[PDB]
Amino acid sequence: ELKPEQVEQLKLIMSKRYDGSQQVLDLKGLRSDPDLVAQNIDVVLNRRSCMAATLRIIEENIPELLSLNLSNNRLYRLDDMSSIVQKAPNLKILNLSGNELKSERELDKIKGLKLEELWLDGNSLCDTFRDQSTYISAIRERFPKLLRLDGHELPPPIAFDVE
Amino acid sequence: TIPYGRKYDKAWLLSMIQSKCFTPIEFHYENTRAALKAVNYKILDRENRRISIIIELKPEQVEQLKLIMSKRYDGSQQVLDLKGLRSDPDLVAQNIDVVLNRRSCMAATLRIIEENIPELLSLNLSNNRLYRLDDMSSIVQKAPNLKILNLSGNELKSERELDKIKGLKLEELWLDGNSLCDTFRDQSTYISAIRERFPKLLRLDGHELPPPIAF
Repeated sequence: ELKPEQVEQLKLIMSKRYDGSQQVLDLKGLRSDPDLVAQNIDVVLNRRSCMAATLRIIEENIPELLSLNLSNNRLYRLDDMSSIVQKAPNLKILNLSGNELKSERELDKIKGLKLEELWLDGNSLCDTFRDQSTYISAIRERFPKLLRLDGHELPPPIAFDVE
Repeated sequence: TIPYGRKYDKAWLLSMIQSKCFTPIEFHYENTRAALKAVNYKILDRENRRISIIIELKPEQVEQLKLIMSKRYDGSQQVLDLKGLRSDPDLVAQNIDVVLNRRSCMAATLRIIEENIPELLSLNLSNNRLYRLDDMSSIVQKAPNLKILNLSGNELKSERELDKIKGLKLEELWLDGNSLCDTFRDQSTYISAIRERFPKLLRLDGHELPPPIAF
């Protein structure tokens, strides 16, 4: 566990990485963060307790959060951040690229998020599909309201039962 | 402690103590030793000796927990009763200690609910010595359709503990029996405090609540 002093430091570093205007929290490669490294604080987000401390700080400080970038954090399983639907209710953009997610099922653990944009490129789960087509389906399955995927805009959801 | 307890088959010992006195406290046998202290010197061996009373989960187990939870589920009303889970007969019998006030266990349970009872409407977690509601903040994610939550008889000291689960669109709630209750002076303040976290609430501790009077 991070001592109170360290949590305050993390709080500070996250605060520096938060863009009130865009309402984006950039937690990319958090481990190798300069300030964190400088003060010898090792935040390993793919470790329960750390994702927890991080999430608590998001819950208690930027509840209105809309965009969260967790790219490049060796995240291999999303269940450790499942309570996020609870903490960042308003979240609508999530960047999970460059992590170590081997399957798209990992996404069932955060299924409650009403994501409009998501990134998964850089995850081995990617070379698990054979065509951008199946891939998009598999993913829209968890987030139907998804508007953009991996940077590319997506065709408005074709509902079969129209009239 | 129960001197010369080993000299006695837990089954008979356990049933006899109860018979005059019921659930384990992480027991173990040391050498010859193994409404309660009221049992001291009350039981008798057939040898005319009186029994003195000096006062992770491996898969197959989860399968068992999942199973007991299964028995506790009433698909008719969609209600999972996990009241006093720790002392569940079967779990006890099978030697499985499920302490819900412990993250890891609250997790395993919440996982089983997520994977097997997505439509769950009512969940009873009373008498589980819970004092930390943050171990189930993911409840909102795992039990999307929860509308009834019974937390009575636990050890929640403050209403703020509820903040960890504000997202649940509860319609009915039970806090009755928590020290947080003797923290309020009047029922009127308590009600309003609770509604802060659950504006759609309709029933609290069994009673119906007046509709909200918006201004």
